[PDB]
Amino acid sequence: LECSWDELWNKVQQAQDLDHIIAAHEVFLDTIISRCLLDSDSRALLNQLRAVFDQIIELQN
Amino acid sequence: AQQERDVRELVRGVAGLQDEADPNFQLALNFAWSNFRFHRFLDVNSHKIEKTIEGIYEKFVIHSDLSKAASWKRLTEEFLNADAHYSILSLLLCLSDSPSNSSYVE
Amino acid sequence: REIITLQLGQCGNQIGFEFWKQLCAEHGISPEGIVEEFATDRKDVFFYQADDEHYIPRAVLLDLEPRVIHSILNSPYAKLYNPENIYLGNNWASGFSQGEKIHEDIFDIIDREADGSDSLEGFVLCHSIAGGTGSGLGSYLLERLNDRYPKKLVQTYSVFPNQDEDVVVQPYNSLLTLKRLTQNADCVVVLDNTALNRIATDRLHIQNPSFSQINQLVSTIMSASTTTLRYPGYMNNDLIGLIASLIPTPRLHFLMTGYTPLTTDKTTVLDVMRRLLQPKNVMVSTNHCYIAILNIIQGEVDPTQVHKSLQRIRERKLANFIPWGPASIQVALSRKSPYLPSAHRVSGLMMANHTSISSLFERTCRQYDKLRKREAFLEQFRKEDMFKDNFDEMDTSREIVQQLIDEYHAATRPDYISWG
Amino acid sequence: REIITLQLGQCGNQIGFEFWKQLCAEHGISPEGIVEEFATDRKDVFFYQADDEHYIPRAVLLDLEPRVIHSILNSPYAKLYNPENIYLGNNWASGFSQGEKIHEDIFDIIDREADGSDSLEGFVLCHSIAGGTGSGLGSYLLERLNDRYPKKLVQTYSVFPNQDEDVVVQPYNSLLTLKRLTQNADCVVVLDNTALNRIATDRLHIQNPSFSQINQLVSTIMSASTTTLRYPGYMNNDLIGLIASLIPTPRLHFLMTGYTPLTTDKTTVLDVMRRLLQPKNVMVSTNHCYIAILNIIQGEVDPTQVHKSLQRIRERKLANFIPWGPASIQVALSRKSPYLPSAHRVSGLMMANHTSISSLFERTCRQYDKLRKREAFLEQFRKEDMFKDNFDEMDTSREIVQQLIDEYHAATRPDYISWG
Amino acid sequence: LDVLNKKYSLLDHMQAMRRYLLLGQGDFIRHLMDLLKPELVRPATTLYQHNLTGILETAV
Repeated sequence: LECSWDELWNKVQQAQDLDHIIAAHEVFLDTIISRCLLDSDSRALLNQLRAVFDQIIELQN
Repeated sequence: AQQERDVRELVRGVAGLQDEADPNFQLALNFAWSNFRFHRFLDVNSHKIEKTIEGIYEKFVIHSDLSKAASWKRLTEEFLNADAHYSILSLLLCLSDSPSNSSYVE
Repeated sequence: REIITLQLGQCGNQIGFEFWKQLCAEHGISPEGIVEEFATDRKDVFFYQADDEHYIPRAVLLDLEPRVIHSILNSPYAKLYNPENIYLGNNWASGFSQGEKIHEDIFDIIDREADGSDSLEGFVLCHSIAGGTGSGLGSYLLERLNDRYPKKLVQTYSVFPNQDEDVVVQPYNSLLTLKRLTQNADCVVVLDNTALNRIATDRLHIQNPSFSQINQLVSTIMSASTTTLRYPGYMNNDLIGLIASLIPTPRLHFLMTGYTPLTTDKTTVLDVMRRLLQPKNVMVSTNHCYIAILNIIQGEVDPTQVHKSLQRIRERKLANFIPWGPASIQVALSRKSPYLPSAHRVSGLMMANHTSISSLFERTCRQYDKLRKREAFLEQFRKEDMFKDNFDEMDTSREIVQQLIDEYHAATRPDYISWG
Repeated sequence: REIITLQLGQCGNQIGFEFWKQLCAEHGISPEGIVEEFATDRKDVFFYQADDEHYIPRAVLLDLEPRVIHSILNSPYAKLYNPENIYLGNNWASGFSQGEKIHEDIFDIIDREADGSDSLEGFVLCHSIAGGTGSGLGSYLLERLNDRYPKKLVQTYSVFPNQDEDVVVQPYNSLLTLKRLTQNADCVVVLDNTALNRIATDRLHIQNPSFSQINQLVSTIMSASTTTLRYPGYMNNDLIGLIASLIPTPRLHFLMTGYTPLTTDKTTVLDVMRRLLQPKNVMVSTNHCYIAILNIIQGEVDPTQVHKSLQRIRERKLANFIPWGPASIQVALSRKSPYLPSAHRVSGLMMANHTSISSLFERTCRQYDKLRKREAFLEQFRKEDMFKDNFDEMDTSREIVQQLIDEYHAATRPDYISWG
Repeated sequence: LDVLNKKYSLLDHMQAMRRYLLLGQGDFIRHLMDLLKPELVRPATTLYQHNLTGILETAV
């Protein structure tokens, strides 16, 4: 949220077409989709992330 | 005829009572048939069922579980092609309405 | 959330006044309590809201045999708060015994603002070690708030008295108060009076007006400690979010300070990072290694050169951390404060755990052992005899802080997986 | 509908005079009875209509050994009404025995205005507890109106005498009169003389002229009690519509008071609502919880921020109500009164049932038990001996009010589905 | 583009699209979830929308 916010903020603050505003929104969101572990390929990483979340609630008990 | 044998077998299966000469079997059966004959529900609304299925799909896509979302859409769309459909769906839905969210490894 | 700040002693009330005056300077408010109509940010971090654009600051002031409190009293900065909480020997036992009897009414003054406060996060102590009346009184009151509040956090801004030399009961007072500090405080911010004297003689050539310029440096550090809360950041907008990474265990809870200019009469974030690593720029003076560090930057934002600098401070290899753990120096970025003119638009701050202060503690321990064996320096008053006929509580305090030194040196080792 | 107001005793006649004078101030009328020709609202809520733009107020004044009634008499506010109803020891038995013989002629004066009144709703008693001549006389007359009128409502504005101390028969008088109050009255409005003394010492620094400023606060509360009737509202334009929600059962019929300024020498309705919740702003001084509350606002109208405030006082969670019931604090909005200059254009009023007054009752009960066992404080006159040779009626009264305390504490519990 | 960013305030919506959804303000969302602790700790059988829509307003 500082790199991607800057990228978005540039390609909106210049944008001479409404379409450029639109095609600015699209890519900014999809970059966030990629940086977070939300892809059809990065499932395996997310799976380990859920198990690193499990032991936190386990320790509480 | 088959209906009665089925209610017997449902008692045997879910209740774990495999001996019909147990009084608990006959009590569970009498309970089951008295529940069946106590008409107290509206008939199944197919549109409300459809809405619930679609929402289940949306909850799967929201939680990035795409293999489960794709499976959910594919299985439900195949099943809805050849009333009793929506019946069995509502049945399963109410049956374990807990959270039942993980259920991975398709 | 909301934090009630608690000042006692002569020096501690001086920093309470100085910090609240500096926060009046930082926010767009008058010294009379009126918020300015030419003003985004929060002005409710520590302030009770009255009507007349009045955010009344939530601070309780305490005094014992007051001298400097009268000079604090006649001020235009006494009209900001003062909800009428003024209430009246230089030994620890003097402050302890005099706090003993009057604890209930000052705690009633506490409970007043406690029910007055809808929200609460913590209590901040403005303390001075070996300040005379502040010593004993502050440790007693610390015991009382801890006993009454097991749901709240306590952080203490306290001086370490070392000015290279007369008071001979000073290591006794520091020893007892540090015993209360280790087991009755949740958070300790320590600074060296010697190191601030060194940096004061660095930036100028003063020797007599050291106190006012010391107030300048401490106000900068105290404002930088709270900038992430007073201005909307994203993390450590609470005390506990800031605190939790810094303390790996509550025997290691003593925190270090930093301010990046030496003289306060483009540079990238790497440069202030790498020199906030240097001990000539740290305001607190075998190999000692840091247990956890957190750094805080307020100023010019380079949006990608943060991680570039991060790779750089990695491969620089100036600071190797604790062996038996994943210890990182960690980055926080905040807004530079509006509503006031500012020199050095980039300014940095470090909070860390280091093992170097165990040297200062054994210095006080060795001085205490010398004066205790030499037996002319307890100064034998009625306060100490009524408090303890046999004077074994100081011996127990020395035992506990020696145990703490042992814990420090064992944590210094690469193996601290076993106890002790 | 129409209500005949009934004043007796020195203090009770003072509030009757003060209230009727204040209603002369509130309506566009002269103090001589003439309605103003520069005047929408109703000026017939309690007033017999004569011709000369004369609304003659429908109030019956009663006196016993009159001192202050002569000072009430010589006034320009004695020409508004006075249909010639003046008719002439400080114990309860004194007032009771002296009312015993002359009950018929004063009741004939009552029946005069009763047939004079085409419409009727209730009778309002201006009473003072332990006022001497008012005590006994008022309870006797209360018994007589109840016996004659099972079709009418009775509300009593009465003082609770507690000024932190001499009269030693006071708990006896309060005990007997409260017995008559519980079983012969339909509505009770109680206030603390101690709490009004506290708020008088809050707003000023008076100690001697407390009575006149107490008259100010009581006139504000009494006018606010009747604003919904005197000015056209929509609900509780009757006494009974106001009363019915407040009493869940006629052992719980004692009603609390509120006025939102402390000193009467934009703020939303939420703010006066939330602080009318506070007991420092309530004019009457385990956990006690409210059984039902109704609040009344007169002033600036924000048409949607009412329900917004309602959601707010919900999620504030300052007042949790009775467990075994659906108890709400409920909102009423009225017109701010014309024809007079007004400071604090927004003004609030609370009517509630709270269990806190059972403490005051057991205070009087314990004091009565102490003085009754100590046996020097009945003061043994011929009135008390002729009234009761064996003095068991006071014992029965203490028994009944103790039963009432038991009912109060059982209603305080989450289970009051069973009796007792 | 001029009339869109003032009459329908396109930019302001992006600014609060970051602050709230992406927690880009951080303070308000932290004070929400601090207050939202007893409800989320409670089982969702007995949770209803009025309790959520109430506490959001106290936060705001």
